[PDB]
Amino acid sequence: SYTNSFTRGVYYPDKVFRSSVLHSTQDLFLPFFSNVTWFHAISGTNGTKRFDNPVLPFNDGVYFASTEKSNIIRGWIFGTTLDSKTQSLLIVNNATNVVIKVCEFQFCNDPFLDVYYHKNNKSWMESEFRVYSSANNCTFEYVSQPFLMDLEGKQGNFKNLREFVFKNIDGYFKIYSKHTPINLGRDLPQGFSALEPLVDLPIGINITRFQTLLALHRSYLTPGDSSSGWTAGAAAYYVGYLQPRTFLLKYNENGTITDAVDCALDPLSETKCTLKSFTVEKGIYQTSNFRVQPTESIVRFPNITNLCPFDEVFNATTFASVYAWNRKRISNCVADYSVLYNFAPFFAFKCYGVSPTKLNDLCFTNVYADSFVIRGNEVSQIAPGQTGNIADYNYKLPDDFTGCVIAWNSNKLDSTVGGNYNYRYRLFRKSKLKPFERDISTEIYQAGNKPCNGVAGVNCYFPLQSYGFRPTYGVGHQPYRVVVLSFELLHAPATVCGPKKSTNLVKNKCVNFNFNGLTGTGVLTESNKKFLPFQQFGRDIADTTDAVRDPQTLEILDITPCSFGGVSVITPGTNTSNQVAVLYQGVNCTEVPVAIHADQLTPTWRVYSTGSNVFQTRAGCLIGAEYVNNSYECDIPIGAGICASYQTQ
Amino acid sequence: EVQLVESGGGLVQPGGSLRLSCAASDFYFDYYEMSWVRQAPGQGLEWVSTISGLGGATYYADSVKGRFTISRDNSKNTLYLQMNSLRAEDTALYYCATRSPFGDYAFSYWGQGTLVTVS
Repeated sequence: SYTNSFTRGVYYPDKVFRSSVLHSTQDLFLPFFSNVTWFHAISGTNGTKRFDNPVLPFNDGVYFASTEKSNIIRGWIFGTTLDSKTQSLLIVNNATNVVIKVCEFQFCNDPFLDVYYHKNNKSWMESEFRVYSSANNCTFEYVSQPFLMDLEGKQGNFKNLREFVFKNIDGYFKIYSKHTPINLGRDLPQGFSALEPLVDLPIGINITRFQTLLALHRSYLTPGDSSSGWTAGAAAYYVGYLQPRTFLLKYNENGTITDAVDCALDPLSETKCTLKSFTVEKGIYQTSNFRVQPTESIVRFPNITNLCPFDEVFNATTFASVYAWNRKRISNCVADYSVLYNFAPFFAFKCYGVSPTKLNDLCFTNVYADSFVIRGNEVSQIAPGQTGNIADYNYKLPDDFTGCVIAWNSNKLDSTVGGNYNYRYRLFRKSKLKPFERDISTEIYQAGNKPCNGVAGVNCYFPLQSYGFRPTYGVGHQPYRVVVLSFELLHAPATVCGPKKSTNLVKNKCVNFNFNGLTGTGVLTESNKKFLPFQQFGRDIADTTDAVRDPQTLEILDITPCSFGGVSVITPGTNTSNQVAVLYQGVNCTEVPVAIHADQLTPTWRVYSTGSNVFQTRAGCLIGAEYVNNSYECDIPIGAGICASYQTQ
Repeated sequence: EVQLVESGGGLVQPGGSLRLSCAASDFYFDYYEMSWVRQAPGQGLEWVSTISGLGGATYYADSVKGRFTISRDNSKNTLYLQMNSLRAEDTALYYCATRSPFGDYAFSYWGQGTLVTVS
């Protein structure tokens, strides 16, 4: 069977408490106005005619919904193949408790739960159990006490809809529930209630099949007890598959989900998901996405596994002085900066240019590392713009520097009682220095009078002044070993990226790919372009890229927009009505179905603009109105024409 | 504000070689990495090879990997580009630009350019 599923099934995205906000999350929700199955049930026969619908495939989620009573439906069977393969989640509801035993069960083709009479049992109902066959390897076995089937009891409980949403998204089987009565004489409510959170038993087994478990009073495998009330029964369980879609959920002051927008529906939903509101006004508003709904995210970040020897350029025998900085060029590495926080807590981790944290994602080309030691009084002079003693006549740093200077105290080994006279610095220079220079000159400086001809006499001295560190000095004079990391970004294949894992390269399908920091959403197809273009003349002020290079193999992939074409929605305000209009900028009223791909969209949009009441406009094809050959007043700017709309009627 | 005057070759024969030249006058920066950009008629512009300014590393492209060699010398403040084995595909107007290693991918010292064709 097939019916219409009204707007219902919106759950809480995450567990973070929020209020009076509008968060547009991207999870596995139920598409509004979808086609759910009103699968009924029968009785009498146990072997073949036990029900009406066989096992249903579990793709991403199931929106369970039943309106029966007397506790008929008290179970939801989950599993991959359900036959001695993987752990089968068996959520069997009981009189007072609910068993969520995740164990290996051999579910037969006809799973039924015989009705057990209410007596004093051993805190469970294992007396009547013919749904499964065996159980050997039992995993986590949540035994939550509160009833899962029903919550409250009243006179409107007979029409109460016990709805449940299931999803095993990488670690947690998020279950939801909302036990609310329906108005008398209605199968599905016309409200916009939301399912409250529930148990989150952590599992990791994949689910590919779903089966609704029913109950029977007495079975005899005869047609006489098929539909009689006693020893028989019948029920219905609505099933709706969840697809990846974006939803804008409204929050109240008490932290509950209010009315939401499908955002994958009639173009008014895309108008709601581009203004982040719920009451739109009269105005031509553009839409970009949320109508193709990509399903998989490609990373393909690294190509190597060898860790980077950052410890080699961070803890050596003895770093050189300030006038000779050891530049160790590092390439073909893995940028794992997690070891930078769990080894000898430093003084100041000041990362300029880029954010101090979130460095394990942004990938660079080559990473340089310096190594010198200065006093504590000048640990801040090594920074973009800062001047002083070591920042005027020694190692410096440019204004634009997307690196991270890091220092730490070293009074332990870099200071002796007698005096560590090895470390020296330059203070006698004629002119200034330029960034990344190594002046190792050991000449004699003289600028006040005639040169001493290199004798170091009166008013003539050596530029290197031994500032030997002593343990009796204060924290301002203690030696500090400072490493100046330099992160370059050249137009070359990157060699040192973060520890991000790899994925599968999906072709000819809308995905969310982030190869080397180029976060872009688009269909990746194979192109005949010889080499990857490098747009640098116009700088691409209001334009994005069109092609990227795969970091694993040297293949040239082309970035094509999934569903676009310059779609501008015309809505005369949600306050007036819900009669939206669609405008496609740059079509010819014949290429519109192939432009926005009118083949894998929502059925509510396959009737709004395909070929009905089209009009050829200079900007494109305004589909959704009628070109009335009359005169009107100023309306929403479409580009041309003031023809029929929600005005005047 | 430095102008990168380019020279070295205007026309060559298929299967030959000719050294180019890119001299910078007011080039006080010693870390700005220099590179070459070729724009053939038809499709857009591509990348030939770059020279790291912080050190002395040189990175080449995939088509000109083992046929093009580069060299930099700050004493005379110029850039040289060799063109060994120009068989059939090295027909483009090569440009000499310069950008900082720390920043965006766009250049900041777009020069005039020089044409090199083999036919």
